[PDB]
Amino acid sequence: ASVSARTLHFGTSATYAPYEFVDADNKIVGFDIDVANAVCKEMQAECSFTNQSFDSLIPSLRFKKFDAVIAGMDMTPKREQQVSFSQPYYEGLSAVVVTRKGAYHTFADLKGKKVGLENGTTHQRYLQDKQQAITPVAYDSYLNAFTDLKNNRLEGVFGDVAAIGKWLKNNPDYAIMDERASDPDYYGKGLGIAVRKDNDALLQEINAALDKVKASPEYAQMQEKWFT
Amino acid sequence: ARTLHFGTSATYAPYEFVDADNKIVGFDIDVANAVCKEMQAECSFTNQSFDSLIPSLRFKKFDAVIAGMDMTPKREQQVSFSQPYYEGLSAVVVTRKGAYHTFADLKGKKVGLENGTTHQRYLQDKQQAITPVAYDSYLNAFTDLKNNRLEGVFGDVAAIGKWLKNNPDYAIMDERASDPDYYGKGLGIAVRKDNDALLQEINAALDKVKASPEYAQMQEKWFT
Ligand SMILES: NC(=[NH2+])NCCC[C@H](N)C(=O)O
Ligand SMILES: NC(=[NH2+])NCCC[C@H](N)C(=O)O
Ligand SMILES: [Zn+2]
Ligand SMILES: [Zn+2]
Ligand SMILES: [Zn+2]
Ligand SMILES: [Zn+2]
Ligand SMILES: [Zn+2]
Ligand SMILES: [Zn+2]
Repeated sequence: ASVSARTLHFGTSATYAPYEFVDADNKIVGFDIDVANAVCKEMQAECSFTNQSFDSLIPSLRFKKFDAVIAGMDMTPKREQQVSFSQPYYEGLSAVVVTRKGAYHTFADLKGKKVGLENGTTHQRYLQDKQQAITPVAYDSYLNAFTDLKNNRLEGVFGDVAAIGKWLKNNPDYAIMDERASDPDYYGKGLGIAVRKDNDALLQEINAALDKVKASPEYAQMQEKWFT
Repeated sequence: ARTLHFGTSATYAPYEFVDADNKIVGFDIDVANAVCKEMQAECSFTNQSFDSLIPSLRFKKFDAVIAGMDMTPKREQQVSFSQPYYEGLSAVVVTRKGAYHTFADLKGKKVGLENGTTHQRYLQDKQQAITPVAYDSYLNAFTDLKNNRLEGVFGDVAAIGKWLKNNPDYAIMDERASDPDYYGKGLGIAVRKDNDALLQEINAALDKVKASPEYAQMQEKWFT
């Protein structure tokens, strides 16, 4: 007596092209969206997305506001204490600073300067722990961070290379800084889909679906589309 | 520190084949090597006919098998498979260009394939008016086709497509087979049923490999 296909409710933060972002007609799109839709199709489910701040996603997941989270989210040990992750669906990569082109080369060069980043991220934890001479400025959206960079309120913005690279396409006055951050205490954990801790049946359905999606020519094409 | 011994059948470009330097190469070779790297293991290959791989795996001749092998129900009774590492796709016949259009047109004719394959079982069960000619090796089947001893060779679209690139007198037949009862299961790495510790390591390795940009590049190398 069901009157619709099962619907899997995903939480995300659509501030982060090419992983997830909002297009011209206010629709959520990106690599993660294509992945989640493909997973839902394998599960014979419809997909629903809720867009909210990145730092609120794990808490809302735990509060049962949605079934799963996909948001370019590294499977860190800290997050693994709070949620259950799927198998990695994509690799965790190196973090970069974007600054005015030629203005900074290294983290040392940023001594005493303001660098914007997102609340709740690997990037925030890395800068706070390992680059204490730099002032981290927390935002609930990389979009506000970029605005503040362009208005000279910040000297840099620190995030995933794909996201920064994407932003740079429309901002040639800026450049990825030479020194990158790769510390494996912070970086290199794969991207995962998160579910609540006591939700193994759903998690294993998601894993079984990812096994299939990741073996598909379409999944190679998703990477080609979003990461080239 | 460790070696993983794979059994394969290097008769099936681009999955696995012998190149002009007498070395075994291909998509499956790259995948198995990547799996071995994640497991911090050396990679070793044994080359033998496709229909002997599973009996040999059970006999403990090697640890695993990778050979563009579909994960069929009949095989799962005999061995354990990893998660899929590539999709099982459509099967096609190659013939002299324009000579045949449908399986119906091949009535009472000889069509080559490897023994023990999905393609064999589909022909025998679904195209009984066609004579199956079972080979140990696709290489020999192709040779017979060029020598007019067969009317067609029946196999996976990538392998047939790859052979075609150097044989322009031939063509993929109009009617293709993708019957879900024989095709579409997905390719697996096979291990022995009582070797679940090894199976779990390979699955954990594949989880990482399949999440990698390198694995997308592998497909772009071998399938485009
Ligand atoms: N949708 C987003 N805003 N994602 C931000 C992710 C940043 C980084 N990859 C992390 O795991 O913390
Ligand atoms: N290495 C080979 N000769 N592989 C043949 C595979 C043919 C077919 N995909 C099967 O599973 O039966
Ligand atoms: Zn729900
Ligand atoms: Zn749109
Ligand atoms: Zn917040
Ligand atoms: Zn798994
Ligand atoms: Zn061995
Ligand atoms: Zn034989």
